[PDB]
Amino acid sequence: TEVLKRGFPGMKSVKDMPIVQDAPPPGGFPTIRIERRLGPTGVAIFAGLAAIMGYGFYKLHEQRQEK
Amino acid sequence: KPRLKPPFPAGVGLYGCPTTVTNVETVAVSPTILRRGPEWFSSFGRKNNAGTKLFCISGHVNRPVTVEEEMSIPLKELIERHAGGVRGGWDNLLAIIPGGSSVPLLPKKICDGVLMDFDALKEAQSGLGTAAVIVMDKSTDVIDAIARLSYFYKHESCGQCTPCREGTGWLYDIMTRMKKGDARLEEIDMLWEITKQIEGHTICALGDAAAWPVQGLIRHFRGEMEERIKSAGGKKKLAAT
Ligand code: SF4
Repeated sequence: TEVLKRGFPGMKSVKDMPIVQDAPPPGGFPTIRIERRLGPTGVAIFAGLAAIMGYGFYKLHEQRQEK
Repeated sequence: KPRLKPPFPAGVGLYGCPTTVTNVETVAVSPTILRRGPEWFSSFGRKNNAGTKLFCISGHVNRPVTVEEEMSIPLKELIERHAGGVRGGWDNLLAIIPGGSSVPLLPKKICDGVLMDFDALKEAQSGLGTAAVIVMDKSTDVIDAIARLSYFYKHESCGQCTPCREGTGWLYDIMTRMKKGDARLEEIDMLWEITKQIEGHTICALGDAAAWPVQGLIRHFRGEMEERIKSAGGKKKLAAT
């Protein structure tokens, strides 16, 4: 039965039936990341904000004098 | 088309009347046994195997003959003398069926030493059968011989019961494929399993008569069959590649 299906001419035994399935390639698939993979200094942020605000204050004073 | 036992022919036979069926040879010797004495008849043979027997010797025998001889005589003595020995010499012998066609055959090892007796061939997993000698030499295809015997049995089966009727052709085709080598190793065990299936499961013993020769063939020459099976690959697998 299965000899008529998978067998080949001159097949000597049933143990010689080849099997071709969806199989992993030799050596297995490469590794994959699994776990979770993950800023600015608050002092620097505050310094920049303070500098910008102070420039705005200086502009405000200058424009107030002009007005 | 045979009946089943029970009932027996003596209890119910022809036309429902008591009847005993006998062989020609058994009937013929009776007046001589009666005239010459059961004591004289018992003077020959071993225990429970007394008397003489007519022997038909055929095959590859220098002098084939139908001769009368004392029971329990060795095959080698019975064949070398009164039959001229094996064609090509005793060493050219391959196998011999000592009891016709329904009994298992014997190789050269078993044959050399065993006697022609009911209680000697039986223990050799064979049978005296009809005490008919068939002789095969080394140039003979034993597989072809057994296949032809199976074909004969297939043509001779009456087909009344299922197992024999349906398995004679199966056995013949198995043997025919074996002859060309178009078979596999496990299919030999499959054949033996089928022989076990038929044996002792039918209405009459003709199933046993067909199953037995292949059984002994396998048991004594499985090397030849496997060699043939592999050898077909040298003439069938060359085109498969
Ligand atoms: S064994 Fe075969 S020949 Fe004998 S009765 Fe059954 S079918 Fe007929």
